[PDB]
Amino acid sequence: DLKGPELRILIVHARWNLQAIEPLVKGAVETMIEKHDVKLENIDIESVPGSWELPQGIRASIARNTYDAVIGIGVLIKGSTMHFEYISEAVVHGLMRVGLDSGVPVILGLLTVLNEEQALYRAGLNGGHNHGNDWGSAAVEMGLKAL
Amino acid sequence: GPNPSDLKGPELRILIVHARWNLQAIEPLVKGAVETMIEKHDVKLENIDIESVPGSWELPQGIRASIARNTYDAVIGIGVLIKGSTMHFEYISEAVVHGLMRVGLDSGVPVILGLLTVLNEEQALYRAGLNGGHNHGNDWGSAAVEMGLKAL
Amino acid sequence: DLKGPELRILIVHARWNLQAIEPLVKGAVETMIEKHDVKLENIDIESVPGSWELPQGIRASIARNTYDAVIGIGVLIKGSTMHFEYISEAVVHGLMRVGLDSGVPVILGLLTVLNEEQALYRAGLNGGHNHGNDWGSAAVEMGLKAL
Amino acid sequence: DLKGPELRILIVHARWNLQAIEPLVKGAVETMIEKHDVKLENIDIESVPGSWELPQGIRASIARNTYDAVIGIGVLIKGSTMHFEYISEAVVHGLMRVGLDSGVPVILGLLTVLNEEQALYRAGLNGGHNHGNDWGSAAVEMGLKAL
Amino acid sequence: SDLKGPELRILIVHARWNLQAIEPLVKGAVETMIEKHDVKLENIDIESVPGSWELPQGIRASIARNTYDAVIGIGVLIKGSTMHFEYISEAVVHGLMRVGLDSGVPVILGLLTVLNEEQALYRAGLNGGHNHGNDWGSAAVEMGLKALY
Ligand SMILES: O=C(O)CCc1nc2c(=O)[nH]c(=O)[nH]c2n(C[C@H](O)[C@H](O)[C@H](O)CO)c1=O
Ligand SMILES: O=C(O)CCc1nc2c(=O)[nH]c(=O)[nH]c2n(C[C@H](O)[C@H](O)[C@H](O)CO)c1=O
Ligand SMILES: O=C(O)CCc1nc2c(=O)[nH]c(=O)[nH]c2n(C[C@H](O)[C@H](O)[C@H](O)CO)c1=O
Ligand SMILES: O=C(O)CCc1nc2c(=O)[nH]c(=O)[nH]c2n(C[C@H](O)[C@H](O)[C@H](O)CO)c1=O
Ligand SMILES: O=C(O)CCc1nc2c(=O)[nH]c(=O)[nH]c2n(C[C@H](O)[C@H](O)[C@H](O)CO)c1=O
Repeated sequence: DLKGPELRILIVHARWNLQAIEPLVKGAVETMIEKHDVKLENIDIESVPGSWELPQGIRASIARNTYDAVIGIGVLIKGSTMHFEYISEAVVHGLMRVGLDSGVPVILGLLTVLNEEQALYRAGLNGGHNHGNDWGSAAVEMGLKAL
Repeated sequence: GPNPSDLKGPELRILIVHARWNLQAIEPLVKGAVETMIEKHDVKLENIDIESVPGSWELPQGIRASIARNTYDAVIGIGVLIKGSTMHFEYISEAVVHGLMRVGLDSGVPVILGLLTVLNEEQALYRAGLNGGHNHGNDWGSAAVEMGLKAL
Repeated sequence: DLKGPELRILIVHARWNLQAIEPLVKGAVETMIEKHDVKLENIDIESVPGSWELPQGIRASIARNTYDAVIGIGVLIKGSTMHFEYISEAVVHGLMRVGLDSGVPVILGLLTVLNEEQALYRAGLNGGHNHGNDWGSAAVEMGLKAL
Repeated sequence: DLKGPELRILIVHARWNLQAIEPLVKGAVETMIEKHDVKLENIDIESVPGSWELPQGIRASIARNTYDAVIGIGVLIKGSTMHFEYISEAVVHGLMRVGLDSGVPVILGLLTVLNEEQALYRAGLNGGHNHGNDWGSAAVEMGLKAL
Repeated sequence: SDLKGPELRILIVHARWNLQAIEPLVKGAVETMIEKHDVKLENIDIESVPGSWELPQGIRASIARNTYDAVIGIGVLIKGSTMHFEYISEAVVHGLMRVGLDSGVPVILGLLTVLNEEQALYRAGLNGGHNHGNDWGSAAVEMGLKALY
């Protein structure tokens, strides 16, 4: 039972596919507060237009304030072009780079799905499990293991 | 779908670098991005630099050279890559996307992705606002503004 | 036929798919000790939530203490979405970066499999060969060649 | 159009699939001279064994002399193995990196084709358009815009 | 490459997986440098690592200790039942390129990424095939010389 009452957590989420995003953020937040004793005031929630802006939004923010862990949340859905494949690959490498450059743990809350249904399912709707909960716990653990 | 903001950035300086391959698709995109920033975000026509480079490959290099000279709050890279008979499409696309992300992370300047990676001309025009489609350039204009302001 | 009684080895493993993980960590440890004379107290074993946290957990750890070699262990199983493909590529690139940035050898103990059975087989179950043993020996060898 | 009489241009080309390389190099050189007023003596032409050496050859050369733009030319043809895929991806990333690290424009004159015919076609043979011409103009334009 | 490099120092790092294919490759590279380029046997260091994954790391370690004019990374990756082959191949190739560009020392790609044993042995000069190690040897010499001059 890892508890982190003094942890400061940053959550940056995109706004594309908001119906999937919200449940995810909510799940992450609730899990941190109700199961890890993270204080609501210690959780900054910011947003960016799309998943492409995620790495950049996170970099800008951890350069201004101090956080123990960050969760980047976005939802990319495969469309008719190759856009999905290239953005996904670039965003994932980007998130990894910002975390390794900064030394701050960056939790991956990015869904790269084939359709809307797959995303809602992983957001806890239609019988699925909310992955945001798993992300919230990972943030806490990684924040503590960094001291 | 997208979800842009109301935000006004009258003091923002925005740079737009676009390639010149597949111009019929490029113009509508640039125009949409410009009009949106001005008409919906109060960005000033004089505060918007527009430069061009031959193809999408030059996009990351052109942007890097330009943000080294002047000061911008946000940059929009615009290009259109269409799948051809070889594997060129795949490798250029991957390298350019990686490149744009690197330039933005190295410089700290927000780089908005206005790159279309399509299978045919039709898909490009559709995303440029023609034949009943939605002009993506608009979304890009709003993204530039939002990111420029959040970089304070 | 290399012995490394003075080597300090770090092992960071994820916790997703633990049935596959344990045998792998165990085989790596036993091999180092029993065939390479590595000392039980010279082996640190840490864990992180998932494979994504692997590169970050390793970077944080080799920045605190001094190790001669590190072994990153995790198991990624292909699911219904593209997540598997993007996390795999990013983690592998990430582990290579940490090793090249630090000068500390990073042994790849990441299994990227299509299903659970393939992972267990490579962990020594159902008639397979435990790959953790090979990773144990590789850690020792690289630890020594780094002087 | 654009004229660059004072521009210094470097051309590094591989030697695999020479029958396709030559027309490309020639077309690029002629275009720069005849349409952009670049001076023949201001154009260095070097070669490396294969496309893999391209990024390294260019890096070495631009560290020695001063150029306004570089053109990397090579031809990779898909074979029976996956070699083609991995080298292609690595070389293309390498070229972009060398250009971004140095600040010197690097023009992509790499053909990644499925067969010999596709390469000859893009080199101006069998009714096709020589791509070397486009690369020559790009080098000139980027050299000037770098001032 | 009709080039001669009698003063060149060459490093060869090879993995040990699929040794039956590795050996002919290493041997062909060495013989070619010596017999056709006048490289001196004592100027050629040969080191090994467990697998292809360790190649970039072994090379980086070595070129930080001694001085070489060119390096040849040799390894054989064969496609198996999992995705391992695809991800390791990609990471090792990027890794070798990075080590060469970071250090300024030319790195010759002697990595085979094949679908089966036969393809590897063929490219190693067996069963009527051409030994690719020879081309790598010549490439190493040429790039070493062009880095000095
Ligand atoms: O499928 C595609 O890639 C095309 C449509 C699209 N989709 C998404 C998305 O699904 N999720 C997302 O999170 N974003 C999507 N975006 C936006 C992208 O992150 C970025 O904000 C813009 O490129 C401007 O820089 C999209 O444009
Ligand atoms: O399909 C291919 O890749 C071949 C044709 C081609 N297409 C484009 C394009 O579609 N969009 C683009 O934006 N560019 C294309 N280019 C050009 C390329 O970005 C670059 O300017 C040159 O390689 C020289 O540096 C192309 O050459
Ligand atoms: O298949 C997928 O990629 C989706 C499910 C999933 N699987 C794994 C896994 O298989 N192995 C793993 O080792 N991890 C998996 N994870 C977790 C992931 O490493 C990380 O902990 C979070 O993304 C937040 O940073 C997963 O979420
Ligand atoms: O399909 C393959 O990749 C195998 C055959 C091969 N082809 C080429 C090529 O087609 N073009 C090329 O330009 N090069 C090819 N090379 C050589 C490669 O760039 C490099 O010089 C060597 O790996 C040693 O460093 C090749 O080896
Ligand atoms: O196909 C796979 O990737 C699975 C089996 C496997 N194969 C090779 C190989 O074929 N060649 C190789 O050269 N190596 C292989 N390795 C080992 C790998 O380079 C590394 O030494 C370990 O991961 C520990 O760091 C393998 O594990």
